[PDB]
Amino acid sequence: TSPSYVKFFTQSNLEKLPKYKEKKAAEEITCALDYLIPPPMPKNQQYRAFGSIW
Amino acid sequence: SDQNPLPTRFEVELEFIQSLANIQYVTYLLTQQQIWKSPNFKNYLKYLEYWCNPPYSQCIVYPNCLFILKLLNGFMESAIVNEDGLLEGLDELP
Repeated sequence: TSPSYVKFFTQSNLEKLPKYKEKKAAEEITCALDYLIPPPMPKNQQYRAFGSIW
Repeated sequence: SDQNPLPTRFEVELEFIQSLANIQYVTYLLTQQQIWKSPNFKNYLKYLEYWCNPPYSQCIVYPNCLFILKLLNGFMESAIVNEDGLLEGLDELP
């Protein structure tokens, strides 16, 4: 199956997103709209790819 | 023994976007009935294009997934959805 987060991706939340993004400019999840915003990059660069697999 | 904590959202989305690198799996998805009723899944896959850019893209080990993701997305816009969930343009295939 797909990640649980899909459930938040409704056209309603999508519409409210632009405004939410501004207010915020004024793990840390506090509401559903936070899931429509990509997670932050970890500090450990072990998350950087060692190579490519085709 | 082998055990570690459950994954993060970052960790989960990275694991997920990358499995789209395998065509059999991507196929299993487009031939789901439920996921195409609601724009949820379609909207989610467009959100995931955040990996297509740095610093995210530097984390991808399976590069085919980013191309397939982009195609899959463009397909969706023009894609005509049946009334059940069946994606119209694919009904014919095996």
